[PDB]
Amino acid sequence: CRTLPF
Amino acid sequence: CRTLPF
Amino acid sequence: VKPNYALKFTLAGHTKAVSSVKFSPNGEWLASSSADKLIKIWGAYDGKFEKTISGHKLGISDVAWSSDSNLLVSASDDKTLKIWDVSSGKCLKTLKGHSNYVFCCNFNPQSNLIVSGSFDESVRIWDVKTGKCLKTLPAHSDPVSAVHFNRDGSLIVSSSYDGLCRIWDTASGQCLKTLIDDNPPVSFVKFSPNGKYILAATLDNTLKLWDYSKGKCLKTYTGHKNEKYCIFANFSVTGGKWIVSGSEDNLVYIWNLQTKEIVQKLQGHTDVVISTACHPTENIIASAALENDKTIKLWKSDC
Amino acid sequence: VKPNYALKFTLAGHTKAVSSVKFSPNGEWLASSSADKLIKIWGAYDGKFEKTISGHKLGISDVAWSSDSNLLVSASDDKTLKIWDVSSGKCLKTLKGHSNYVFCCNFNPQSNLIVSGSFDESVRIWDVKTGKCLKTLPAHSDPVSAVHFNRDGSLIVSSSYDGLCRIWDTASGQCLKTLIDDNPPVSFVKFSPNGKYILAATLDNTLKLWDYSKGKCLKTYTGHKNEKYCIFANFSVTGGKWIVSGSEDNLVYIWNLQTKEIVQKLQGHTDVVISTACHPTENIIASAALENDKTIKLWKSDC
Repeated sequence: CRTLPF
Repeated sequence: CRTLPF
Repeated sequence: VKPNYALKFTLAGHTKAVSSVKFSPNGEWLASSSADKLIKIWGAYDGKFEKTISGHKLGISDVAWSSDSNLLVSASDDKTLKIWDVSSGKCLKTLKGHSNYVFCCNFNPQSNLIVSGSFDESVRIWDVKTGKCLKTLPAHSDPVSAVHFNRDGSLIVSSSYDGLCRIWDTASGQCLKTLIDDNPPVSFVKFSPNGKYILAATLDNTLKLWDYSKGKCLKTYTGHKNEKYCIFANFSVTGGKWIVSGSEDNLVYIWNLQTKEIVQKLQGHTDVVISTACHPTENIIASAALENDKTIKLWKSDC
Repeated sequence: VKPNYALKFTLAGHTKAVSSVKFSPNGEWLASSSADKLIKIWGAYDGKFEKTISGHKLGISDVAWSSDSNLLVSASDDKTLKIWDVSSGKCLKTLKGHSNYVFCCNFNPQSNLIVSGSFDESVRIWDVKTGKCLKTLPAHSDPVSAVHFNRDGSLIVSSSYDGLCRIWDTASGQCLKTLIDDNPPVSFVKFSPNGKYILAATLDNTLKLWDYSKGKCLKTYTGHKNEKYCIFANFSVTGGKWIVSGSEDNLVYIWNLQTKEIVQKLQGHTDVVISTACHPTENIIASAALENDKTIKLWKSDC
């Protein structure tokens, strides 16, 4: 899920 | 031109 | 379905016949060119006069917008095209090289090129940034009535009083095909928004939708009067899918694209409707007429 | 020599973060994918919204175009890829097989194959025409952040949070090379246009240019911020030779490929610029940003 960090 | 016939 | 275009504004100001109206790609302005040597800018939605743009020495037959709505190009009887900054009105470049009246013009989508067609029978491709002629195509054997880029800029289509319509490869200048001997002069040509069809006007009161890939006529639209002038036609795609054209009987004609039946005739002008144009997002038509009229009318529909 | 990219359009419409923008190979379209489960299509030169494409059940992390500009493929959290007819908006195929969400995708130049990478840690190669999986490559030991075909589709380069980039032979699915000093997570990789080099981003605020033959690092670009997101980078080749990348400080970064100097930063976005893309023929950049911005910006440079 590209829009989420780490 | 354009606005002249034929 | 049928539309319901109703008159909303009549725009007065040109002192001679008007030759071409075009909406800016951002939907904000309408530009008009005229035999009076002027370009005028109008608000697309209210009709309000915005500015006059001058510099040509003779009448102007065509006008066209760059894709970012910041530039105009005009084709004039003074044998030049001019590129204009719309906000300042200043002439950025004068495009010299045609040996006779310049009749028609268009940016490519990228707007790094301009194509022009002239009574000198040639099509020319010009660099917007420098104003240099990049290529001269010996396109036809009679005045060239229309030039248009397809939606990705890789094709140019041209039309001429010689009876021919030809498609050109932008990059190389080479002719890719001809859609033809007499050929009831071809007075107007442009690509469909999807690049597959070409709409062509012949001076026998006929419009035709051509499948460019197969070279076959798919639709024929009649009813209007077109024997003498190079009239602009359009696809209308914001609401119902129509064909729109001016007409020598002073009416705007709107056909159902698929069934070819007339769905509306717009009444009001008092001379030949030489030019029509369709707003890029709203169901708005601009129409413009010759010497007895000299006005631009805006029409609005709910569909 | 340094570029002068200026803002031309801001494209609003996505209702969650934007995850990927790509220009069509014919240059006429920008496609955008988003956490809002939607693909939007935009005109590359006037910014004009064209259509929304829907069908995925969860958010979309990537999108890519077939070489003829007629097909799109999307990678989604619903664990599928979908093949879209751009003209009609219809889903032509749904590509099932990944066991976790799909992060990245690309057509090969022939556009008969699709490559994909997933959190399930595998790379998959699909048949466009049938929608069937041809090969599953056990490519990595952590989420696959990027996949890319070289200039003729003979090779695939992948990257992963595991710290590696691997180069695969497409026909066999066998691994050719594994570029390895340290192993910070690799967040993006792609081939150069000539296929000789690969550009790889690691989550230590670093971009690197590798010679694929010798497996040697030729350049490092830094000064941007990249520690959390898989941000797209690009070779800009239409004017000056640049590297272009988003950044977690809400800026678009541009470097001289050769000197590695930051030659322009593009202000505007109000959240992480997760995605950038370079037009195939014009000096135009598209950028896009995460949930507190949700917009796409088109930028243009004279060089």
